Amino acid sequence: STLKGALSVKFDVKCPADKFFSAFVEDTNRPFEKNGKTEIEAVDLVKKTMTIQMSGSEIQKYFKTLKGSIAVTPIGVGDGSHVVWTFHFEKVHKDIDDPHSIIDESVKYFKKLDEAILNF
Amino acid sequence: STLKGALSVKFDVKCPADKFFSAFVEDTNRPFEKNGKTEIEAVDLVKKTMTIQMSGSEIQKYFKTLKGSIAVTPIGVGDGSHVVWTFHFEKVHKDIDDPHSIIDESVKYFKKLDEAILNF
Repeated sequence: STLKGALSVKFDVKCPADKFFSAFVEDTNRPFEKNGKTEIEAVDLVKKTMTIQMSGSEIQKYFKTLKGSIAVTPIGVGDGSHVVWTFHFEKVHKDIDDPHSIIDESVKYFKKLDEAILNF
Repeated sequence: STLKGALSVKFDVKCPADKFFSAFVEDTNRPFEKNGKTEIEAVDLVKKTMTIQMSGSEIQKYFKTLKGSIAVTPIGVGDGSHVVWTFHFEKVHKDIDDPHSIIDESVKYFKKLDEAILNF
């Protein structure tokens, strides 16, 4: 297919994994755009994994289907967490860019989430 | 009402709160009895609160409605957690005892949950 693909980023956060992952799961109660909808397709609160389907009038200008999967794992003990965040997508048509901009924005979102819960 | 009431216990566990609460939410995927059904009525992954309705052949010999509510709160900074566990119920008839045996069993369940996941 020229339309289906995925893009994934791995980066580290200061927060312990269970706290970071729970905070994220809870924050998905807020749609990511005005007209948006987020549906949990898979979730494991012990493995700290989740896949969500995201939709909305804006995101669908670019992707017929957008899913996001997270996996959060402890680095050590009081050392913070590794985060893997993956977009799985089908583009509207083949000249849509891979979601580099949006995934960089997802990283910023996650880093702000980390700072929010670390300092609260 | 002669049938409606609640019974609540507060006790401490050694697990940190997010890890403990998440392990519990995840464990509700297993029914609590062979013919049991658990439904999540409310859940907050940041406040570490949840209400579940429990039904099944056994339960409904005693209660028309049995719900259970947890709140998990940090004691300090690695010092473990306070757990409040409440049964809200309507008895099948006025002569049914308040769920003392049942709740003491919940407490045992929760302390074994604590040891299981602390040591993993």
